[PDB]
Amino acid sequence: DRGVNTFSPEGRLFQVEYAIEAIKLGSTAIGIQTSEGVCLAVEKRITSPLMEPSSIEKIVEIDAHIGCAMSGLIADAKTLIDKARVETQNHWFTYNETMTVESVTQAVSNLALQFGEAMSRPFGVALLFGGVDEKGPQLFHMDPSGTFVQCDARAIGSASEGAQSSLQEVYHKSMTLKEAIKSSLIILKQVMEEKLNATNIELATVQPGQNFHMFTKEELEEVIKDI
Amino acid sequence: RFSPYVFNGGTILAIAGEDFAIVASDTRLSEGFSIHTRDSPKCYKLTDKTVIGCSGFHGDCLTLTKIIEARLKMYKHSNNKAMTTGAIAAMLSTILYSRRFFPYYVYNIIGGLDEEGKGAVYSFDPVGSYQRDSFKAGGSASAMLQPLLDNQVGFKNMQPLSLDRAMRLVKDVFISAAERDVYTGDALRICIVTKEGIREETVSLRKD
Amino acid sequence: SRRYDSRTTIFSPEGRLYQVEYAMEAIGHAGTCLGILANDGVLLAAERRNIHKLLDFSEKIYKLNEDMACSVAGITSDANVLTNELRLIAQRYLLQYQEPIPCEQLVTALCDIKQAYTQFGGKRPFGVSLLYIGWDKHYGFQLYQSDPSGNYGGWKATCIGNNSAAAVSMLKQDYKEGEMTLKSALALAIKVLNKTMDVSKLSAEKVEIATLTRENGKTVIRVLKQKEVEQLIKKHEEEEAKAER
Amino acid sequence: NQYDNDVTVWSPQGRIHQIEYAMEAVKQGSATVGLKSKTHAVLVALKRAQSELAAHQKKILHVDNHIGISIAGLTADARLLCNFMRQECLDSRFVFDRPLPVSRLVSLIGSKTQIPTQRYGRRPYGVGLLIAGYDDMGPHIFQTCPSANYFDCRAMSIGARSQSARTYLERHMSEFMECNLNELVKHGLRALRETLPAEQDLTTKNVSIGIVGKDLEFTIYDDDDVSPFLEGLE
Amino acid sequence: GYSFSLTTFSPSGKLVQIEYALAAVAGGAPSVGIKAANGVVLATEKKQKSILYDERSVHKVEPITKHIGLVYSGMGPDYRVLVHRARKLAQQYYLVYQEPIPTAQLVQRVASVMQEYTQSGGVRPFGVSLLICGWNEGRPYLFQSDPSGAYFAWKATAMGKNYVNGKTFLEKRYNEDLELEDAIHTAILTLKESFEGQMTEDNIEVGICNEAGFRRLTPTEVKDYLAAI
Amino acid sequence: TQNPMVTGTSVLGVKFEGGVVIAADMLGSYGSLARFRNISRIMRVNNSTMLGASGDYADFQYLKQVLGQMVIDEELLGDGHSYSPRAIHSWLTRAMYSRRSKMNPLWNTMVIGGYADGESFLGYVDMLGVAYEAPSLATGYGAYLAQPLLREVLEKQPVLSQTEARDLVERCMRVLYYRDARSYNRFQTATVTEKGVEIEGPLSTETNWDIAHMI
Amino acid sequence: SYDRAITVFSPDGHLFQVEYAQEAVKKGSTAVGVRGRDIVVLGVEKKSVAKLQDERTVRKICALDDNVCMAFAGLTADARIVINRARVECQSHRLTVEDPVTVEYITRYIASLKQRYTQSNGRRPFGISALIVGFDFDGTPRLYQTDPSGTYHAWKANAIGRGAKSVREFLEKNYTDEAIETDDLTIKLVIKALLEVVQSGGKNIELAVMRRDQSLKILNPEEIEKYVAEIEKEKEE
Amino acid sequence: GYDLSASTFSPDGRVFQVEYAMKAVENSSTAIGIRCKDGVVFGVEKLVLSKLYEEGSNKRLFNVDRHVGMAVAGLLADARSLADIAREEASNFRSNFGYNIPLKHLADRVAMYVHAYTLYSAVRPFGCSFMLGSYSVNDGAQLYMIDPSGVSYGYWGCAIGKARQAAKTEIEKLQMKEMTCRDIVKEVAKIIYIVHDEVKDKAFELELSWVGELTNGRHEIVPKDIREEAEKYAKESLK
Amino acid sequence: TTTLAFKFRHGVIVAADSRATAGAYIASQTVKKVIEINPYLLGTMAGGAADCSFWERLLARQCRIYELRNKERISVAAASKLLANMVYQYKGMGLSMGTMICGWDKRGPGLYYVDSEGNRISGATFSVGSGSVYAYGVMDRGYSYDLEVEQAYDLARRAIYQATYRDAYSGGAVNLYHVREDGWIRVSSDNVADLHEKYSG
Repeated sequence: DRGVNTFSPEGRLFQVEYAIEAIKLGSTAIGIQTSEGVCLAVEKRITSPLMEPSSIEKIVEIDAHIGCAMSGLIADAKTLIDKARVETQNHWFTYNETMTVESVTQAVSNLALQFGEAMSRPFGVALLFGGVDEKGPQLFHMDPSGTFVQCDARAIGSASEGAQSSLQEVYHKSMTLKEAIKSSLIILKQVMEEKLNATNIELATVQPGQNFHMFTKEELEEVIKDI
Repeated sequence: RFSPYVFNGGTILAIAGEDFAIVASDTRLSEGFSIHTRDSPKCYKLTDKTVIGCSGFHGDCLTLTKIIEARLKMYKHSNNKAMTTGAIAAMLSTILYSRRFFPYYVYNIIGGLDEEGKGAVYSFDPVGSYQRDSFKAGGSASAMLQPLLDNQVGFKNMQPLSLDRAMRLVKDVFISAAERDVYTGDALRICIVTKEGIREETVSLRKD
Repeated sequence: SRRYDSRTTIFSPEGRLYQVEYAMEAIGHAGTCLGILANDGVLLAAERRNIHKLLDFSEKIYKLNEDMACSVAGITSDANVLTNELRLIAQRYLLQYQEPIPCEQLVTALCDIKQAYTQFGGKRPFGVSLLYIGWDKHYGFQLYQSDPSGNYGGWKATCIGNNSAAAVSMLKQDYKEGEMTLKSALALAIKVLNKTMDVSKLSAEKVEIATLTRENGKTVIRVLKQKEVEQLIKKHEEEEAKAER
Repeated sequence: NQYDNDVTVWSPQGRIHQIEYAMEAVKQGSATVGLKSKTHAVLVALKRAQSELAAHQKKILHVDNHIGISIAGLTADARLLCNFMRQECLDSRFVFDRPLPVSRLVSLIGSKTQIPTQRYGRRPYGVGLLIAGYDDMGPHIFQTCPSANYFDCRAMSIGARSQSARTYLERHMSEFMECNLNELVKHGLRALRETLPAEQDLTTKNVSIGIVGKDLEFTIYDDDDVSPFLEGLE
Repeated sequence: GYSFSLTTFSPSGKLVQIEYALAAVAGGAPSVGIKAANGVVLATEKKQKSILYDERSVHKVEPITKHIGLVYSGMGPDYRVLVHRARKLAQQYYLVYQEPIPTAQLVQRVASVMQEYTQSGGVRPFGVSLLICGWNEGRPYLFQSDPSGAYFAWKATAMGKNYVNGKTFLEKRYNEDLELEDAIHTAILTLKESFEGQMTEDNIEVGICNEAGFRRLTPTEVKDYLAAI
Repeated sequence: TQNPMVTGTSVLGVKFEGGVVIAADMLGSYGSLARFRNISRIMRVNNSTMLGASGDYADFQYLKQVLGQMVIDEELLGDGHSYSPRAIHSWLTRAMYSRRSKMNPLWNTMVIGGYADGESFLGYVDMLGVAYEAPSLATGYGAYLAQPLLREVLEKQPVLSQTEARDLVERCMRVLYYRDARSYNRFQTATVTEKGVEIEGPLSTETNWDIAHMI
Repeated sequence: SYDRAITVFSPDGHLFQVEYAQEAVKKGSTAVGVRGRDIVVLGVEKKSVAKLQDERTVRKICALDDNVCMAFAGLTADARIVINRARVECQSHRLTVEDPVTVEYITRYIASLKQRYTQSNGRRPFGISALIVGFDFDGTPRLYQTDPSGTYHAWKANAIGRGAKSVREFLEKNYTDEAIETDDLTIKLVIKALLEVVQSGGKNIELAVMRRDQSLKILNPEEIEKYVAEIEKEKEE
Repeated sequence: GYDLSASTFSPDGRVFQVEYAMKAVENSSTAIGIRCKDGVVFGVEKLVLSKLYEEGSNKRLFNVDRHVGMAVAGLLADARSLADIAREEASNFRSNFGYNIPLKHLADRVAMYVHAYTLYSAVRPFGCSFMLGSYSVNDGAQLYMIDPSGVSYGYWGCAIGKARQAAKTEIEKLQMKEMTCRDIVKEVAKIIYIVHDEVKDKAFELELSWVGELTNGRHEIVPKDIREEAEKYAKESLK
Repeated sequence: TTTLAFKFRHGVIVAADSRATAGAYIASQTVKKVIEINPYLLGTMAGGAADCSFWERLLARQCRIYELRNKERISVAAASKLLANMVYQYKGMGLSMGTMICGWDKRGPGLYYVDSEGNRISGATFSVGSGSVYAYGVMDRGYSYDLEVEQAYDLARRAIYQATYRDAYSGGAVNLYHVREDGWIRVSSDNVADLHEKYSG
């Protein structure tokens, strides 16, 4: 038996490795960034027809211009989402302006390694932040180890490898938001086990000049009609 | 008993133009009926497009101006940008209210350029309440300087500002106020903030 | 130090909490205690495990209030702590509301303390099980039982301690619901105790009986004298000798 | 076997294994080079990307107008230490109203870092730092280890496969004190290039530069702004 | 300090550290307590390892108040801590009620203190067992307290080495009509059984409790009693 | 410190071509009693800094202790850095202000003199945290009696020499002795120059009582 | 205080204490909940019934408020704590907002409380699972289910406890639109779902019903016997 | 497993963690200190592990107080912690009792602080040894040595490190009770040069300091020219 | 200072002056005394300006957090209750503020009055400030629940003008706001020196 804060012989913390292992059991989320906006698409795992699909929410609104998609252990993401919302409101209260996506990501990521023997173990949830600020549309990725990066197209979850492989050929810098939505839906259809039917998926976009928006049913069938 | 405050005099003025701002003050430091110095300006450069002026109790002025600069550096390191004039005003309001039950005995004015390149002037009270104006005077001789600005800039009771006209108006109002206010006037310091940065100037007043 | 920590408050691979089963196994060795509810009162009967000849209110029956009494089984040193806590809870309720506490509220308030020890803290649980009797204006005569884990439930006739299962079976056979009086309840208690003890015949020195009854608008808690238990034993012996014929 | 799980256990040979594992954590980071002349101090960093669709991680940070650092190891620990350094510099400037000397900051860093390596249930900081600064005594290059020990260098390289850069620097130490800014930058770039595999080359995407000097605040050059320094190389 | 309990339940429901503490107690020096109609007598054996030891430097029989006395079997260092706490508790009771503490109340408080060390973090149970004597309401008392925290009221008891034979002796000889002098004779006779060597006034200790209070017999009186026997 | 108790009178300071000079008398008065007559109110901080304080004497001794220990500690490192006069001025301002806000002030007024890197420093710190700099300084009643004399000279001739500054100091001390009730005839001078800090005293002033005969 | 980390990650990224809490829940008595059109129904099977016990003291359907109630499965002592926390939260909400709670609000509070015990020092997870039913101010019936790990979902019909998989299989088939058109049909559906597991007929069933503006009502054994007899008469077809 | 915590006795009465800490000091480069008729002289050989480090890096001679000097061996971080502890003790004494702390008092206080770490399982013992030297006009010259166990002693000449025994053998021949600091400065450099092993430890640097009446009671680094004179004398003696 | 607010069939109407003084000296005449908490709530300031501004900013941030968490907008009664609970814990220290809170929600229009002493009362017609007693007269004589939109605008303007005519610390310009079901709008900002010729003739 060993403590929570022991290094491995090749210089890695065991608990972070185990949490990263736990990440790979969640549903697949895919985010794409274009000069017209950012799009987030996530899978739903309906285990029974007696469940209500609308009670599963995996894309939340951090703020009117920032949205988040999560995977891994879902119950742990609530604390991070609450902290992010509180920090954005505090920033607005003090400075009378909107926080940027990078600052929100830093504020959330500073909580990752604050555990010991207060938290007793790492979080084991992976997040994608999509936002629009003075620099334009931006997509950020943050993982349980406390490291965050900026991306052009990212896929997290159990089928991340094949999804990233497909995104490598699909993506180009001149994509339109509509093409991005189509490509993300095609990749999601490829990686899922069930059939994509406008009920077991969730999709959202953030565009300049308008707030965070969640696609309803009718738009979902309209877009899926082409696929 | 012990009194934690004294009054050290001083007058500050700000005028916002089409594409500039001007902040002016006097350089006399006094206490009671004595004169401490004749070379103590009251304008502090915050950023290459933002100036602040403080008057009142001197110790509070010094500590407040150090706190503001520390907070600006903290913000720049955390956010990778230089703070904006509106953000500076909104932060100063919270800083001032933090001491609600032992207030700062300071009068503050902020001048600079906004994000579209136009002049901005914000005025504060010792507790935190702030307001955006077009011109504002504070300190010992505010009551003497304000009606002149209302008459000449606002065109009150009568049947755009150039930079030169604003300069002449500022010099004239301080020359007139040096005649009648006890606490005001050894030299005049003027700071002009424009597209090219911040420029400074000095003028001589009465000495008695 | 992680080396010497014994990890009391953790789950087991089957979903069990081993310290609680070990405490319950400890309780199953203490003296037998029995409780019976009647129409006009309620009674507790306990086995005296102190039988040395050189030994000098009651040994295992405690008074918590004006209206309640309890008896314990298990480890006495923890029973003292729990009894001292029950008295303080009752006094706090009376101070706040200027009325006596109901029975179920008292039982719940103690069981919360018992459960808190089993869920966190790193310490061991209490190894005692209690029987409570009392009177209440909302519900009348009542009888409750508690466990080391914090579980309680009301009953009409129950037994805890050594040989509990045989006593429970005998109670199921012989208890008549809605037709019991104190006089018949005492005889039933004597019969069950005689059939449970590991002695050829019962003796007045090995048992203590307490009765709670309500006379003249006041509750009376009375510990029976030895010369009454002797008469009860003689009556039971005569009835048993004339039972088969 | 049983001497390697805690930071408060001595091995029979008089060693602490958790400190050695924290050392091993630093050796897996990307390379970083630091060197100085009579007038300037320079940090050169090589950045890494997880994939072609991900941006390269930052490795040069602002600590104060005359102090900058470069990182190798765990990122979150680096952020924690950087915030501690920024707070110390702000406190010094508030109380005494003058820049904090670099050596007095390094002493504070070591004092802070030594405490975890002595108490039960705590871990060493698994990050290594290169610190470039300038004060009244000229340029300074400092190097920090997870074991709370620090060194004052003429030139130094840390990270994975950093022995080649160290050999190059040891060969070319003599010219550094006389070189100007441009040649010092090119020397650092050559030393950093000595660590790359033979099939990979330097580019504006994966190279970051940080410079501090006598009349120059700490500046960072990234992306297209490093093009003038790469021009004329080789 | 360790915040976890060092005493835990065994798979058969036993608390084993308590059994080990009683194992420690059963290897201590003998003690005898006898309650008579006029008072209580406590006796203990005080053999010492050498002649260089000062026989009068430390005592086993100690007064708690003017009317309560203690003896022990087990470890001396723990006995000292318990004696200190008992004295402090008696003084607190006197400060509150302006009345000497009854024997049963003191035994209850001391037993509570001894039980606190069985369910607390990072400590071991006391390795001593105590005999308490007192006089209240015109009658005497005699109590015993165990390392677990359970106390009993006795008439005659023996403890320490070979205490089963001592209990048999007391059972066959004790009578409720004894005076205090017959009680002292019986106590010294019980200590005589299973004694090593020749006993004098310097290697036994006796204390008595009656209407006047608690007092420890001087060696001259012990010499007189030994000569009488 | 709600009450001052034993107090000092006034400190004088003036800057010249290559350094600074400070002067103060040698008396500690308890009310109106003139109780201790050989006390020193001038300190040498380090090889380029000197300090002179008026007001409560217990507080001055306490600040002597704190400042001396701080200088010794910072000197032990041996790294080649030392505190300048401005660092001492700023630290004193912070300490005084921080103690003002707790409603427990230090009853003092201090004059810091120094000479470093070819530039001379003369600074003034007050009880409430009011701090500033000037070519000449005087605290207490010297603010009314001696300050006009120093400023009259400094307006005509902005830059003095060492002997002129010295003579100006004795003239101001003589006027203060004539017209101040809590003064004394023995004073002490400290001079900071490129060589270091040099303390000279006790000195005395020659007086004139001719007017007593026209009464 | 005791600050040991009780629950931690394992290789392959599992939390073993939470899994063992799941195992503890899977040994309780079965609880079934059905959401109708104007009625919500809860049903529990009594694991052991004795003639010497009072039923009022061992009820497993509690009332959190005038419009929200819940049933649980697992360790009883833990539920007795969670229920008394939720009651205080409901009263605090009604005080501060001047409005009765929503079913989602209270289930969210309970889920957050249960998740906060799997990431703290010196604590073990709650070994209970919950079904929460109610009506909102607009008249919409609500059914929610809460997990010892801290996750909650909305359902049309559900079952927890031992043998929950078989009851879920039954409900997947027998839950239709026509089977919930009236209160009697919904109650019969709940009873039939419970009958797949319970022994000795309706003697081991506790049933509770809530409507749009009425409080919780416990059905007496005679009504249960009447319904069971009707269900058995329907077998004659 | 009797050697895993500092609060366990071995079945034969030993505390193994303190011995394992001593083994850390035993693998360090030697430092010696000699007390003479009118002062104390410290001398250290500092190993250079690369040519990139500047001269004067990783100094092992500290100034604890105006009249006190310190020389360490072992882990350098622990030594730099103990130096700060000693600085605080001396500062507190001066600000409380009004005069410089005597060396025998500072040594005892630091020794008790060090010993406080060898009793509990929640902390580990220090892995450093050190020497404290002082000179007072009233108390003469004084030299003290402190141990990871916490034991403090007074010496006439001492050596700590890997080459301790050979250095002590060389020091015992000096007859240092009748000669001044100037001779001792050469003799310490000589002893350091002969106890060094250049075929395994390739390169090293000599660091010297003294406290005495020639410094008027201040602890100082040896002036340069004297250092090169001593180095030349030692090298020509070694030849 | 004088601010008034009344509730009628088509919603809520809020009116305020603009002068702020410090003693007998008029600091400014361009103060904005109707604080815009949200696109769906309105508040006023009377007494201390700093206290009103600070505590209503705190209220705005709490309302936004509530809306984010619960996916529904806060109501007027709940917002007033929050504001009342945040100022009761500084009771006796020296705060001075009195505010109307105006909105529209599921129960129709809403108008609450909260002040620092502790009062929190719902109503159909309120006026606060120094010159409120001058506005009660005109407003009471003219108010009815079946007013038209233009008639309500006219009533509010006339009440504020009559208040500033006889009060010395009240003056400047009249700022008017209308709270409807789909948010609030800004109606007008009329100078008193022009209302004088409009009304007198």
